[PDB]
Amino acid sequence: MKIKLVRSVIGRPGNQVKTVQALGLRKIGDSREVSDTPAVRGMVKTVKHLLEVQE
Amino acid sequence: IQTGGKQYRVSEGDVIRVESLQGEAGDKVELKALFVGGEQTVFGEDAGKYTVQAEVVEHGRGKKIYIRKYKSGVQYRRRTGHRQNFTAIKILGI
Amino acid sequence: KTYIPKNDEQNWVVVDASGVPLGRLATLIASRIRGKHRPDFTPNMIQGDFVVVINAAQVALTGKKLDDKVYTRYTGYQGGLKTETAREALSKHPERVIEHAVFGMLPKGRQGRAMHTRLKVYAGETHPHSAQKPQVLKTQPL
Amino acid sequence: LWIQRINAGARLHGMNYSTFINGLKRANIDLNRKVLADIAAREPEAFKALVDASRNARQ
RNA sequence: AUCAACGGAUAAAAGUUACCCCGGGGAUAACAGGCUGAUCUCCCCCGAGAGUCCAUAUCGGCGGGGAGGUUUGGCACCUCGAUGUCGGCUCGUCGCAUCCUGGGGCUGAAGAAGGUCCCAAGGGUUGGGCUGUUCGCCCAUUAAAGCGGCACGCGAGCUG
RNA sequence: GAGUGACGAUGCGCCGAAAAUGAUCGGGGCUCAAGUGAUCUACCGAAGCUAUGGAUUCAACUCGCGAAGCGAGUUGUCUGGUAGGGGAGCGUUCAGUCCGCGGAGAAGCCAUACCGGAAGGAGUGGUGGAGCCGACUGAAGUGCGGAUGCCGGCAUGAGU
RNA sequence: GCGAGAGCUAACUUCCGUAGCCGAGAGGGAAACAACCCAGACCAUCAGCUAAGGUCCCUAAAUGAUCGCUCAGUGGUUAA
RNA sequence: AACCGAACCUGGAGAUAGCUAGUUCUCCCCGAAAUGUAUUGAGGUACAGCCUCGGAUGUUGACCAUGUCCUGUAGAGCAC
RNA sequence: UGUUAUGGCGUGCCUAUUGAAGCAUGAGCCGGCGACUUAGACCUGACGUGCGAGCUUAAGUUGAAAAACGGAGGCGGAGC
Ligand SMILES: [Mg+2]
Ligand SMILES: [Mg+2]
Ligand SMILES: [Mg+2]
Ligand SMILES: [Mg+2]
Ligand SMILES: [Mg+2]
Ligand SMILES: [Mg+2]
Ligand SMILES: [Mg+2]
Repeated sequence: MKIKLVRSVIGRPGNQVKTVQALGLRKIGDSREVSDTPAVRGMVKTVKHLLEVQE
Repeated sequence: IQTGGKQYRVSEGDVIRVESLQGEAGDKVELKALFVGGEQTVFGEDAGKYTVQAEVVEHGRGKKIYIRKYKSGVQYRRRTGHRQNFTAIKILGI
Repeated sequence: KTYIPKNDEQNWVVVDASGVPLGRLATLIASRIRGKHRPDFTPNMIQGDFVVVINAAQVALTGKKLDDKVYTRYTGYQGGLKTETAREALSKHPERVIEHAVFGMLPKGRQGRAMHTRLKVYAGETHPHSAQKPQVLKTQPL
Repeated sequence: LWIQRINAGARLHGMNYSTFINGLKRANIDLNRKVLADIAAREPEAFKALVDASRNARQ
């Protein structure tokens, strides 16, 4: 699953900032290839709105 | 420009970002994005058919600027020096 | 490195207000006066054309001429020094109706103020040829 | 200042900045962007060529 | 051990200051401004009923909806290394929710005299007796003797 | 001789809609939409992301060196900041040691476009007229814009 | 902002809970404007893409395209 | 003896001052708190919470998923 | 390098604060003066050196363009 940070963590709740950290994203634009497992899929759903998700 | 120029120029000695190839000669080739060197008005990739040659002239340091930063009533004052590293290149090219 | 200045070029232009809605005519003038297609294109100085206006009297106005469109000149210390004309009431000085729309759309600085000197308004048609001894290239609105 | 000198010339040939730059984007080949205003200011003949090229890649 | 002021200062303890003093506080009150608008001022909806009869010429029970910011407040935001405070006088200017004049509609408007509402801020809006008075009551007039804002307008302008 | 009427729903608009220095949606001006519902691209736009160069923090991976430990060296990574904590240094006086300098011109003063990542430090000229840089180590009465700060000189108010 | 009490389902009010920002946060936007929207500034560039916001003229960029609505300047003061 | 709710001068004396002011070169790294309990306490202070530096441990921390237990709010209901 | 015109941008400094261009505080200007120190055979921690299961001396004595002597005493060494 291709993930990219499109929105800033500033002004977003602690947990959502903590999730974006767990996904390995540090800057807006940071894109990475991601695992298709309940835990990794769950993190991505938890910051769904801050990310541009491919497939 | 954003390092690695272009355009029809008449063989001038312009200054750009550092080029690694030390001393004189070194020789550099540039893609070219537009030209009028022969009245032919050609642009983009069709300009890539052509390539400008330029010789490295001098490696240098820019004029001394001072980084001054200040925030009121928060006792914040910062003075730090700066000099921008460059490369002078004499254009020759096709 | 970007391109520098040339001034020895003052271009005169004739614009007709007839039936043109004020604001829409104003925009055109205000733009040619500052720099639209711009000669050297630089903002540091006055590059704009000179705009002569004809038939100032016949300028168009929508829902309100007699209504709402109110000029509001408010005089020296306000010992009730609050004077106000209607737009129909500018059957007095119509050459001002264009002027106040144009200056209104121009910068307000030292240079800006020197810009109104380039706007020459006249209420007639074939007769306003006063400030028309130099060139006078005619430009229609749209 | 550059953007200003651009749709000043783009409009001179019946175009505009929004439109002219979109064409030069569509004709990928054009990556000019920087010093596209010098062409507009100093070389009109050459600037037309770019307006013509943009009009094509768009329509 | 009502060490109950309950983590309990000494075994052992009240007042007063306009004769007051120092260190501070706009961390906190009085004035004024600010936010609010309960209270206050005004306007509007409805129509019980009053009006010989007829709700609406006038008046409007019980109830309802707003406006204003002139009252008493609420709150405590700049000002406590100082923003002088009532009333008079002097000098003005502004709002109109108009006291007089000006124009109108309705009238339970014959006329004359009016009532009420609409438009209207151009000018005008008296002199005294009582009280520090603002106010208010009174005398004598008047076209009328308006209501409110301007730090409850105005003390580097005067009074006190 | 042709459709005509009553309830309701809902979009946008109308009345209701009076405040004190001069008015206004920021203005100009806009319905010949520059208002407003729905849709669609395109461009502008930040210190955000990117390009190119360069420095720092930590970390692992090389090698200098009798060993840590610290140099350099790539690659990744970091670097908004008040109280505060930690690190590396600049500058002044005095001292000890070394190296020197000076009447063919010391310090101090004055000017300056040069250097260093900063505190800072040189070159040159001018003035001065007899003392004095640089380095290593030691020690402090060691760095000022504030304190209604202290001393002194000189301004403003004013040719009042 | 949300969840409550006090208050008049007043206050730029007070007092808890909770999330964010300011405090200690520069930069764009909101005319101006600690806080709201966007976004967290290592330094240099007369390069490029975007966000929130924008694209008549002041003022960067469509006086864009289609079907509609509103003629009151409504837009650019609230109610029965 | 030109300021008397207790004169003046010198000393104790650098009284005390939970208060006001002031606190001076540079760059680099991290970076708070205005909360809890107690207090003749309430603009003071103790301990904790939160910062930083050195050391030890060295994945125990963070987010997300699955499993499992706990709860009487929102809604709702009328059996008390 | 000095100066100048026009254009863009642009709310002195310090202090005190939730919040300062603030019509809150301070300051006429310049020069100089001017605020975290010193003591203690005191306690506790870092770093460094010397010896090391041991480590040190105090007063003093003797020399001194200079240091030697002096184990009285002090600390580790066993706790409850
Ligand atoms: Mg008050
Ligand atoms: Mg008073
Ligand atoms: Mg006065
Ligand atoms: Mg001073
Ligand atoms: Mg209501
Ligand atoms: Mg004292
Ligand atoms: Mg004070």
